[PDB]
Amino acid sequence: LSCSKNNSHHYIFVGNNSGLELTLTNTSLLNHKFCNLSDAHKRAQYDMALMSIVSTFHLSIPNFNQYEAMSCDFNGDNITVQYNLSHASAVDAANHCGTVANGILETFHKFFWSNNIKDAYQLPNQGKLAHCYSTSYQFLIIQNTTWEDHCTFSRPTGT
Ligand SMILES: *[C@@H]1O[C@H](CO)[C@@H](O)[C@H](O)[C@H]1NC(C)=O
Ligand SMILES: *[C@@H]1O[C@H](CO)[C@@H](O)[C@H](O)[C@H]1NC(C)=O
Ligand SMILES: *[C@@H]1O[C@H](CO)[C@@H](O)[C@H](O)[C@H]1NC(C)=O
Ligand SMILES: *[C@@H]1O[C@H](CO)[C@@H](O)[C@H](O)[C@H]1NC(C)=O
Ligand SMILES: *[C@@H]1O[C@H](CO)[C@@H](O)[C@H](O)[C@H]1NC(C)=O
Repeated sequence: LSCSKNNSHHYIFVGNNSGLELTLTNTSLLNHKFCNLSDAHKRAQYDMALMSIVSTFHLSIPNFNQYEAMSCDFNGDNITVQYNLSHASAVDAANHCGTVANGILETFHKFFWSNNIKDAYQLPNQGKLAHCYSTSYQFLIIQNTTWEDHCTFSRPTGT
């Protein structure tokens, strides 16, 4: 379940009956390291998902040429994105500051959706103060799912 006491979670409405469930968790959903966006249609569903999060959360992601370890999978049109977060220490957070995952951590922290996030490091970048968040959560999961089902993980791939 996304809505478990050992998790932290939030739902974003994006469509008419669609949205994104965001879950900080220690349960891995995707146990492969790849994210196959060879399909231009899948590339488009991936970009739209990340775009909805950035715009809904008014994120400004600093450009540190950094990257969050990540995999994805599709169940029909439903996307699953998993980040394997490198945010355990203040220095890990700093080295993973310019990522969408960090901006999501920033948002969970800002709105008290988790007690397990710290603003661990700040640094000037292009005239703005970037904040880099540490968390003990190992994974951040993004799934396209409905409000009615947002508390239950969807199956990452079909059968
Ligand atoms: C998740 O795992 C990390 C790393 O082992 C641990 O420090 C943390 O307490 C765990 N969080 C929960 C909610 O179990
Ligand atoms: C979190 O709690 C749920 C429900 O008790 C359990 O199924 C799950 O295994 C727990 N998470 C981890 C990482 O053990
Ligand atoms: C994330 O961690 C899981 C479990 O440790 C692993 O199976 C998976 O390959 C990892 N994914 C990435 C993108 O590193
Ligand atoms: C979520 O899935 C529905 C179909 O299940 C799809 O129409 C919609 O575009 C998806 N949302 C995205 C990709 O943001
Ligand atoms: C995808 O998600 C939609 C709602 O988000 C759901 O109705 C559907 O059963 C899911 N799976 C597939 C294969 O479309």
